[PDB]
Amino acid sequence: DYHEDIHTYLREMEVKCKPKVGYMKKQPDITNSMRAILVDWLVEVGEEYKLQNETLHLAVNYIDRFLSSMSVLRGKLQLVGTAAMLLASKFEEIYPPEVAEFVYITDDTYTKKQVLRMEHLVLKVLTFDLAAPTVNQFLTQYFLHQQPANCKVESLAMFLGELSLIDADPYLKYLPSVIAGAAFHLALYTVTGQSWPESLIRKTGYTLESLKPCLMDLHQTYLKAPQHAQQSIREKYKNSKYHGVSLLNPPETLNL
Amino acid sequence: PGSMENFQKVEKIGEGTYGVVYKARNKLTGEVVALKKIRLTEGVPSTAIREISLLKELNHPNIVKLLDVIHTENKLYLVFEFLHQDLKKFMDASALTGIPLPLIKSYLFQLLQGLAFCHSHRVLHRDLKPQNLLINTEGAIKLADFGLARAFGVPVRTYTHEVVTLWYRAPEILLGCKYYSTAVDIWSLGCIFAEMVTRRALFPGDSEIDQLFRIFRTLGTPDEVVWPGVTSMPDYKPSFPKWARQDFSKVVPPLDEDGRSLLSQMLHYDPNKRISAKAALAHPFFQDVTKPVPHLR
Ligand SMILES: NS(=O)(=O)c1cccc(Nc2nc(OCC3CCCCC3)c3nc[nH]c3n2)c1
Ligand SMILES: [Mg+2]
Repeated sequence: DYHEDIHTYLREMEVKCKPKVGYMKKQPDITNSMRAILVDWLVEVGEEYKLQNETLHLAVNYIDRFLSSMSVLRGKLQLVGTAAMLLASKFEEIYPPEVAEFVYITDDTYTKKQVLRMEHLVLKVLTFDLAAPTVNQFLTQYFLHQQPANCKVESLAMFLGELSLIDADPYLKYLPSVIAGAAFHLALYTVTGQSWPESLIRKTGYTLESLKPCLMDLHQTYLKAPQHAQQSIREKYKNSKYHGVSLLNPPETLNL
Repeated sequence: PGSMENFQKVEKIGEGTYGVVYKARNKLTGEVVALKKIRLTEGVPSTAIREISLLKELNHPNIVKLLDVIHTENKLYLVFEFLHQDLKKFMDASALTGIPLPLIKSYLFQLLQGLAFCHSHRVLHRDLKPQNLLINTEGAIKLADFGLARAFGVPVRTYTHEVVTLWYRAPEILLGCKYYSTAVDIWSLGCIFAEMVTRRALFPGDSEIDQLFRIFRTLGTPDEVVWPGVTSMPDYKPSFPKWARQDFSKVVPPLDEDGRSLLSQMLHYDPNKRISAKAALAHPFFQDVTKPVPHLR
């Protein structure tokens, strides 16, 4: 159903929509850890308002692109994240939370006027280019290649793709299609012992060899997940909605 | 690149999904434009956010061109290429002549091109109706008013239920399917194809049930044969009258064999079997297609 056309188009757009890999080094006042805290909070916001995973992925794309060009003081990072989540929700959700809900969830750190002004600024800086490819949009296509469909594989891949959002180092250097490739293989391997399928080599041009760097990073993230300072994704993926996949044991080795 | 300073307002055109559209002229280049004004509450409306983001990606001869976005803190102005008329008004103006078949064929061909482009760029229009299809004096027709549009995913998840103007709304939406996709836009275009030929709406219902029943009386009440899964759809009722399907030659009598074939594929009940815009471009109906100027204005 236009599946090939759309995949090709997203592969073009993800390159165009990619944040600057090196931006955090060039931010005077904010760090990767502060960004980790922000994204983990957004996961919680997403859970609170029962937002789509897609909405979360979009907001993080908006933040990283915004921070790729705009210097932001630590006390304003949450305002940037908040406006990004409001925009993502308006773009993606059937029923986005009201602006007042977004004001409320900062616990009155910021005013409605500040959130709305930031919304406008984020739109200006991104030149209204909000239809960005996400790890989620690629995963969802890759799932169509399962034989047969496995709910644990799907949810676990989504979980792993979500973990990548937390840590700009290293995941900012990988494209959404590649993170998704690594997440799907790692999930499929964890659950069923199967590997990145031949049909996806044909679709994407990616092999286990080309996915290896991302895979090694993601495997480490997966193994270390229970010890990460940020736990909101692990907690979220305990839910039956995601078939409790965060309780699955990560494979000790990948044998690649 | 623009500023409101170089635009001279000419006249109000109308109100679509949101905002208001004015005809204007760039004083410096002479370009005539359509200006969509948005008063800025809840901040920038989701309809604006979607229309702008998606139209910036959708550059195509049969999609209205968004030229610029002029942003004040109180006002948002969308600068669009100007087209001369809408399809509804043109059909009204053709009351006594009819629309020449070469022009109907050309317009459908162009609409399908424009639509295939949207769908290949993961965009659903969701409000295809003659009022939103704009024509110029050179023979072009273009998709406009992307206020109800959205970026979709592969495969789709559940999107907004309250979509498409009733007369053009697909049976899968009317019956409450959890999933709808690109087939909804084809349904609308199929209704519009028929309307260009008869100059009256194919299915002018005044409620959702009336709409469904008008569709059933024309295409037959769908069973599990024609549309596997119909009977388990959320808003299907076993009490629906079971109308026999009519001879398609009677649905749009001036249409000849090829035209009828195409229309029937655009109005297939099962969204899976309903023809894609991409596939429809190669339909034998279009073997002699050209792009003549409108016969009026
Ligand atoms: N004969 S007329 O008055 O000059 C005339 C008549 C109808 C349409 C136009 N041109 C025109 N209209 C738009 O939106 C009009 C809008 C469409 C949706 C429903 C409400 C009205 C456009 N958006 C980009 N370009 C556009 N061009 C000109
Ligand atoms: Mg820094």
